[PDB]
Amino acid sequence: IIKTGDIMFAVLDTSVNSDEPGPILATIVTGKLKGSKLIGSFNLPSNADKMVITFNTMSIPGAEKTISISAYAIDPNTARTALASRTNHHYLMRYGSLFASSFLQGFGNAFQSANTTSTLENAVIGLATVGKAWSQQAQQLFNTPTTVEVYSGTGLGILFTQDVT
Amino acid sequence: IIKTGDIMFAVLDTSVNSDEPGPILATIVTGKLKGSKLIGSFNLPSNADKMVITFNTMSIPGAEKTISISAYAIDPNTARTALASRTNHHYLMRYGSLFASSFLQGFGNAFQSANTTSTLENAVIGLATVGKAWSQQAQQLFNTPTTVEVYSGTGLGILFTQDVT
Amino acid sequence: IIKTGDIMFAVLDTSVNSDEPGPILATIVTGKLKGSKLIGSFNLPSNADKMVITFNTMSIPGAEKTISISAYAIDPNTARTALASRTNHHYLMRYGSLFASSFLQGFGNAFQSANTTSTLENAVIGLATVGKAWSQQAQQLFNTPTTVEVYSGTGLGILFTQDVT
Amino acid sequence: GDTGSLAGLQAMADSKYTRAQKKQKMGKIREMALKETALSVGAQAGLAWRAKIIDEQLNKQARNLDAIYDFNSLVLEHNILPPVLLEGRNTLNLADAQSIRISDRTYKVAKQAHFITTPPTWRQYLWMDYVKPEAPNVTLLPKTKAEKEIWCIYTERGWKNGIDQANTILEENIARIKEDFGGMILYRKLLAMNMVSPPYVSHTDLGVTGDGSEIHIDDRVLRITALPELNVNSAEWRAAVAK
Repeated sequence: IIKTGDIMFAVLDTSVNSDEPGPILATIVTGKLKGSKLIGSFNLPSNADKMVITFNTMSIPGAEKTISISAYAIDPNTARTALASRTNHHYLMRYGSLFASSFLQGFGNAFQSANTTSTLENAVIGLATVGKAWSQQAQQLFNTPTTVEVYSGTGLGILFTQDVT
Repeated sequence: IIKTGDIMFAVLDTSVNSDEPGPILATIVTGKLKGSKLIGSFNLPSNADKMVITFNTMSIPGAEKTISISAYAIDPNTARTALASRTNHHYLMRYGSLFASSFLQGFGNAFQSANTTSTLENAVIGLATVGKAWSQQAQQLFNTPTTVEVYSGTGLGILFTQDVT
Repeated sequence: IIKTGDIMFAVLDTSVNSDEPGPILATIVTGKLKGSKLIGSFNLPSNADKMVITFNTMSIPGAEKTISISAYAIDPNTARTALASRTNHHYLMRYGSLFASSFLQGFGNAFQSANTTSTLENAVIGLATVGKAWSQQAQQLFNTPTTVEVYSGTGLGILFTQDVT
Repeated sequence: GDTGSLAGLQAMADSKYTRAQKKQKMGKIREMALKETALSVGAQAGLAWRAKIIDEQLNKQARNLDAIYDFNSLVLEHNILPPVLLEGRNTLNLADAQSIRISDRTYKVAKQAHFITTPPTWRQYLWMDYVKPEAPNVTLLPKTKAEKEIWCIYTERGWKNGIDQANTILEENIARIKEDFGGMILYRKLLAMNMVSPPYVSHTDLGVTGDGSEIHIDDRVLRITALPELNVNSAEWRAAVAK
């Protein structure tokens, strides 16, 4: 009997990035069930403020059984739901690419417009024509957000949801 | 036997931001039921002037039972419903980003227009073209509201709704 | 037996802002019902000149009974249904934001147009472009009403609606 | 406080206690989590350390235990463990109202005599098991020196508790082996007192036996037929004297 909503611990040792869903394994380290292994998955948040783990398929050694008590993760020694990782993965890359494409287009067109009032003409040429295609392609690729990624050496806490036997 | 609408106190130890829904637990430590822990979830409010915890699934130790009192939260030592956290999280960053994108657009266009009446031209170039894309993207991402977050070291007060055996 | 529409009194102890609906409790401290309590909710009016309490679920102590006399609340010693709170919460903030965004738009456009008849041009730049986006955002956010909030240490009077046993 | 009740009530009439209780509420809410884990690790460490120390002491002083506990002297001529006897003096029972049943002395056969191969030793009664744990895991780490100090003292109290439990188990085993030794020596003394029948055991001997493939040269089958028991005829009881 495990009560409805109590506390347990596990260790995460195999890392993954939050890109493709799949099975992920942890090992329960203390309490009633010893040597137990739990495979589950994750979810993708649209916002980069936290990251949590969907753990569903439990296995207890000794007896060859597979119960499916589902539980989630909390961050150890902070007792929060966030993941300790980086959230600035892909900001400045697309920022600099888009702004460079824009500044290229602006250089060519405005230094073309400043002609009335050969090398600088070729500068106008290159900037005026490589600004636009890179601008529309940067607006195309600007939509991919910053990813989060778990570590291969961090424990985790597991809070129960239902009772089992 | 629980009166229809009485007051209790519980121990909350795990924190969560208002970004991803999930089960959360507290622990009633006084009163008739001792050692009992209670899982439930939260709500996402339209205005962040309050934040409450939806608590529905109670477990009392001793017996293998899971009764179904749905219970809500009040801030202890306030006798109010407000959440003791920050609400100014994501105003100023998007404000400044929008204003900077605007100011870039304005710099390029007005100092391009005032030419008749190379480095300053390149300044006009850069701000003239990187203002617009950042302006539309800032208007795109400007709509994100300010989240709230409970803490991992403060308990709570719980008012009851229904009766249990 | 309670007459059809008499007056009783109770003491209200838990406060809430008029932001999200929720259960609220009061305790009848006089009359025949001693130690009895009452939970319910409130209302959100179109104009905030009053605030009433939708009080429906009545509990009598000792016995496990839950009668359903549903009744409302009036302000003490005014014999009216208003709330003792502040109603000027969110007028001047959006007023000042809208007026500043407008004045920015006006400064940029009119001091741009008055150029015919560098730093002053940069002032024209900044106000000319940060006026417009903040102006449409202020017209977007101008619609949020001024809320009320009940208090946690003031009693209440309850006029009855139906008879009970 | 409530001991100086009127002073405490007049202090609570001020709102300074109301602004002071809001932090001690959070303190007692966060207080109870560390104590159980500190008590658990202290209990395991103190129990293991005390058990190792006391087994070291037992291994040091093993010789005189063998000197005092001569089970081999207690066996009989057919290698049979003597049965266990218990005695009691001045018995009474107020079982209910209108009823008192008293008696002078009582004797009870605890465990019946049986055959044996080797005499039991004290090591089957007094050696404590020892599995040293070397796996410390922390639920919530101490951050403040106050919580570190209460974690330390609760670990120390768990160490003391494990010490007490080890002493309790040792004392119960001491009482158990002393009970068995007293029962055997009381059987011998009561047999000398001529109150208990000796065991009676017959023998059946057969010579060569088996088929053409298996032979046994001489086999003897020994079987106890009359178990020891107490007697009811009082006249056959020789008492004692001393000088």
